[PDB]
Amino acid sequence: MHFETTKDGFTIAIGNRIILSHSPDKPAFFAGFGEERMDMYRGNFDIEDYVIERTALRHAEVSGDSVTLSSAPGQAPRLRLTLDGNAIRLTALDETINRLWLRVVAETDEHVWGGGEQMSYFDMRGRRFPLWTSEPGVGRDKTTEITFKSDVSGKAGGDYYNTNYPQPTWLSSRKYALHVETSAYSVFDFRNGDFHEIEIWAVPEKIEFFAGDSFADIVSALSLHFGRQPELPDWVYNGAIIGLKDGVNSFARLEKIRAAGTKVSGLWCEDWVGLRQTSFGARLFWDWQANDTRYPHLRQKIAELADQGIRFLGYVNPYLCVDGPLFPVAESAGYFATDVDGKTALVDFGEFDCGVVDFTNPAAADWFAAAIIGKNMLDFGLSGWMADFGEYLPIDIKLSNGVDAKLMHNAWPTLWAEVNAKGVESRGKTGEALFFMRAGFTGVQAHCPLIWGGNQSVDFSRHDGLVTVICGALSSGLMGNAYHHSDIGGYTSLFGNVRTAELIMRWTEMAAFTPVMRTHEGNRPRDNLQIDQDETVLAHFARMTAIYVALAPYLKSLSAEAAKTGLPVQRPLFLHYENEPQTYAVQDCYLYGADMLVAPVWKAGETQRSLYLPGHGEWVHLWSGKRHAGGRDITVETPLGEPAVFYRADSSHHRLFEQLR
Amino acid sequence: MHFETTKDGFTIAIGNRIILSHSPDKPAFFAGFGEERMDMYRGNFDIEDYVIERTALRHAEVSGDSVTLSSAPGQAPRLRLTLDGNAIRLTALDETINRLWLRVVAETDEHVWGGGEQMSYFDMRGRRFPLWTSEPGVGRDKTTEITFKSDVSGKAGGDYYNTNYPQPTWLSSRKYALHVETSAYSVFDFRNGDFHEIEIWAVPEKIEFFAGDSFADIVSALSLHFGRQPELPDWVYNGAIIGLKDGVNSFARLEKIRAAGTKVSGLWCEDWVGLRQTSFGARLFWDWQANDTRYPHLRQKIAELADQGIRFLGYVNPYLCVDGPLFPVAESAGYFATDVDGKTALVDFGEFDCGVVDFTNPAAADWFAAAIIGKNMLDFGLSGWMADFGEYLPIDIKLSNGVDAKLMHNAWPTLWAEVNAKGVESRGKTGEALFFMRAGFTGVQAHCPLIWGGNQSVDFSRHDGLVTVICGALSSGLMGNAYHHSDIGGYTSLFGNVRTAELIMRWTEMAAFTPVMRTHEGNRPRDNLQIDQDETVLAHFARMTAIYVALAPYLKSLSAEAAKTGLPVQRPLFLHYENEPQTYAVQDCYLYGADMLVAPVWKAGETQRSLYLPGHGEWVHLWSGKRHAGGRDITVETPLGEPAVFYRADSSHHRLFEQLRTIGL
Ligand SMILES: O=S(=O)(O)C[C@H]1O[C@H](OC[C@H](O)CO)[C@H](O)[C@@H](O)[C@@H]1O
Ligand SMILES: O=S(=O)(O)C[C@H]1O[C@H](OC[C@H](O)CO)[C@H](O)[C@@H](O)[C@@H]1O
Repeated sequence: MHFETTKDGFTIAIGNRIILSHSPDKPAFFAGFGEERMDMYRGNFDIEDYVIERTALRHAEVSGDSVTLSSAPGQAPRLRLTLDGNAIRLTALDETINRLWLRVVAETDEHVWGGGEQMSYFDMRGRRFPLWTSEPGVGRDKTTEITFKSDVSGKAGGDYYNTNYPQPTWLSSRKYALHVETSAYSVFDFRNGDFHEIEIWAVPEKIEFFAGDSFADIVSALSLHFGRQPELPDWVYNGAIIGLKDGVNSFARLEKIRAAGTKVSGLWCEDWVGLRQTSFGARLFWDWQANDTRYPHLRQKIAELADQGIRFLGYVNPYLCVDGPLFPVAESAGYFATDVDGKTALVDFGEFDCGVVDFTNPAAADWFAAAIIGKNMLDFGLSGWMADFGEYLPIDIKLSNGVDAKLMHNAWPTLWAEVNAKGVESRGKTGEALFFMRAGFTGVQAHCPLIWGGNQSVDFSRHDGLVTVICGALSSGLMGNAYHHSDIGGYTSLFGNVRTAELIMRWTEMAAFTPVMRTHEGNRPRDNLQIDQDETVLAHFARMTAIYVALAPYLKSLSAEAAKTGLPVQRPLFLHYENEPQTYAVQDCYLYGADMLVAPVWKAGETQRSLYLPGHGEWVHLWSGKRHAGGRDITVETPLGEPAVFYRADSSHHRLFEQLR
Repeated sequence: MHFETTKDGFTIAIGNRIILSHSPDKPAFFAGFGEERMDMYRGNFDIEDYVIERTALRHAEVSGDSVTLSSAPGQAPRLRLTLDGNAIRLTALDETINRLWLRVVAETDEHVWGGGEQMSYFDMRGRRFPLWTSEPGVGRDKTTEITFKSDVSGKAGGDYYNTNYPQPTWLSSRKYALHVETSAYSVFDFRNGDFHEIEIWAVPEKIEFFAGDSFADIVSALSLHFGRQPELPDWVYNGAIIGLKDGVNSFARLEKIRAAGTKVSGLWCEDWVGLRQTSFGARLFWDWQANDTRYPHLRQKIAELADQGIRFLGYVNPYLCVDGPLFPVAESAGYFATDVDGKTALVDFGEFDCGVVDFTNPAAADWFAAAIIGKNMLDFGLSGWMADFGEYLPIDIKLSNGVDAKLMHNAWPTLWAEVNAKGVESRGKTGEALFFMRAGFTGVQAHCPLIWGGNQSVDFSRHDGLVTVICGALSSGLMGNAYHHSDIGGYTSLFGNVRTAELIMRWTEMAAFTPVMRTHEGNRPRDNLQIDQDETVLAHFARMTAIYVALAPYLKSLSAEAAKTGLPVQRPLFLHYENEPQTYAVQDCYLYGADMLVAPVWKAGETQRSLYLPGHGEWVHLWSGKRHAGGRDITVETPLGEPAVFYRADSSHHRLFEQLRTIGL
């Protein structure tokens, strides 16, 4: 990075690219003080700042590699910048600053991607994105009835920026990435043509920069910095993970699914710990051991399924319910986050109370890894699980390490990911055991082998349906999470919103061209269509699993590529077509590796799909063999069973693709 | 008021009452800079500030009655304070400031009222109130389906703080009032226990203070400062103003209403200019002269009704539609507000586009007063009218006086009020012509003789129904508007929300204990029940008009009191019961003068009403004659016809009140 003087002040650049521009009249930094409200209701945050001071740091004193910044000439310095390689280090000289604003130079036509896993907008330009892990919202669009009803009944509607996995990292179309090293609340403000504004409710230790001649190279460098995932385990390629939460009846339903020719890698029973009925629906009993009442011979059933080549997966989250036998064990060992009066802090998760296992206490972290992940899950015979939640830390609780909950809230998913990874490592099962997370922050990449898109509504809505999965895959992919998947058919059934046959089949069509096909009965299983309950849906499902298994050699090559280069399995078109401006904001299509293009149908009643075909080569339609020229919009027939999928005519895997026809 | 120095800085007090407290660690003033967005859609504003600087003025140099304020010691001074009498004068020393924050000292249990005409919250403590005249919203509550559908279809839902009539004036339970002399956007922030914060998108010329031993005396002093209204004209006391927009059929409907025994002071036909029927509702043709197609005999019908003791009222607003014959007259004379390129600025009202008559051009203001108010209305025989709108000035339009639309937006209702008042004065009809306004700002009090509560939903909802009228009366009353009323049965019918018989009758019951009973067919007349269309509603309406006419001598005494002392007809209980803390936040009951207490039923299906009865005396239930002791909660039967109304047993008007029981029976 190059410091350079100008007429009125200075610039900081990486290569040809000016990043920071300071002058008294156009300052780069503003500093001040706020009093926030962050009220939590069931993982939804009502956040409002009261800004008491915001003051431009107009005056810069340069002393070599250090810049000292003050409000005005003669006034006491408030902030120090140090250029240290690819990083701007920041030191608060005024202890009272808890609000910092930083402007980075922007061009009018610049795109910015990342922000963690964004569900609504892939290109974030033109909008503001707070970065605070939470419930992402049901509906997530104030103009829909579902969002309105979620807001009225539970403050649960959310909005376009809410995510289980925020990250204060962006990739710019100017070919640099920026990372802020903080766990504090922060906002990316992309509303202004001439600058991006970062708000941080802290002075971060540093801001780190990555540059390169291609987007691919910057993503490689980001994945190396956050850490890469192991290759997918070989057993995943055997077919779909069937999600059932029907107790002993799960096994009879698995048999019916297999009898239709379905390729099955795994049975995933999140109710392995038993059910809890609430007004939300069929929830789980949060006590992390096999429930002999619900699954009386589970250890034997796991060994029986293993002899048929089918793994078994469960469910765990980092909270313990008050009415479970593990709660008093953990409370006696002092493993819970505490309230102001030193008592176990109880959080309302929705008509039941749970303690938060305090992962800042190393003994609590070690216990959860060894006793629950190790003994109760891996030694019991689980090959994997949903590793759920991580986003419910309220800011009014006290943690063993003495760090404010305001700073630990965003750190929680990364701590939770590490507990899972340590338990896996302790059994030598890294790269074989498959846990998947919906929550995240900086560093989850190093610990979690597979992200899932959390809870979608059971619909085709713009802001909470099928299409939001693709946005989540593309964003989280640029942040160095190579492997993304979703619940086939979505999760959230509320206010009479229920699945259709068409929704399940369209969702299956996308999932077959992702790393993992997994189903989910959802929050209200008996109110919603399941893959086994309609002959047409089941036959469609079986066929798509056969297509997934036939594509295994191609997916295995993409997983190898992800381990060697960091590039995600689901790629935005601009990553391989930099000179084509039409590819830069596309968020409902992805490149499945370099060689396939996928354009999922995300609306009810569509028989056709229009998409931009990139490049100067030919693309082959997977189902017909018909060739199409790159560099134009095209329309193809997409009846049920035949998603808009194309491969490069020059693909080394052409013989494999020709077979899936 | 006096400066007093302390260890670290200074205080400003009126008597025993600290108002401003400054120290470097706890400053009173913050200054900076913002870039606002204020996008208008049919009078609804989407407002968002981008605050670029907010900087505490930590350093004060005190020099007699004057203080100079800077960010820090040694830095260039930014603001000057001078105490001149009851006022703090402010001078910007830095030309770049367009944002000023001022903290005034508060106690944890302090109440604050005013803010103009507030429709949701009378006691504003605990919440923030932006002060920008607009459409007040349909539903005005983000948890209702009406608000949701209004937001989705037209960004039209609004919220608790939206009002046709904001005013940067408050009365404190600490017995002072504060007035900010500005027309800029401002916010009253009452969210903090220890201070009130005022935000202003300008440096105001001054902040004025009023202090007294009683709330009544502070209201008197505020009314003297803004200006008082004439007494109600004698003809109002003859009964209800019947609102009809049914053309020639209006007269046959008036006859059926009169045949039921209804006491009628006036026929109000807003469609006197013609009905613009759309798929969306029954709007008016915005060209301000009698329409010979709609009312072919209007001049003769006015003289016929006058011989029967019935006045005629119309409708006017300060905009002209492009397809009307007055538009070209005004365009040719240069009487319209202009866009950036100097062309006539057209504003979208929904189904039609209109020009804004530029009242900052004196010739345009004089033309409107002489040609429209004078010739087309008063000389045509109108005794009064709805003087509508005033809140739709967009901030991207250019005005003849060269003042930014950002400062003229809030001033518009007061300029519009003045045009109406000048036209009335030009015919010597001040105190006789009755025009009524929904929009307002500082000074509307001096010009407008009667406020109306604007458009309510046709419902009992908390944030847009019958109960919001009472909140509007109490707030606007403390601001020196002595006379308030509402459309009987509300206005806004959208999304299948339609009137019930019960809604009309409950609304009528309240209106009979207000200065003016007036009906309105609303935006969708044929979808909604009207007072003449149900035998039970009509009979109930006739009886309440007889009650109103019998109460005239009492209302006349309250109007005399309003002209002499400034006190509003509809008073908050705390104004006459200062030592009773239960009276301070009550906003669904009012004192109708000192001697009557009114507790309207504002919910469907209620047969009973509970209220706090104040004082150490006895109250008489109007309908039964049964006495009730002051100083406790009471529950009375409130069947249709018998609102919870009480009078003081010791009232000099007891003989009049005793008589209402028998009209009643
Ligand atoms: O019902 S439980 O809580 O026991 C289990 C579920 O927990 C998460 O969803 C819960 C919602 O976030 C509630 O607001 C997962 O996303 C889902 O797959 C899983 O079934
Ligand atoms: O239909 S018109 O617009 O020509 C006349 C009406 O104008 C106002 O209401 C209009 C709303 O504010 C629209 O948003 C008055 O309040 C109402 O009484 C009157 O009937």
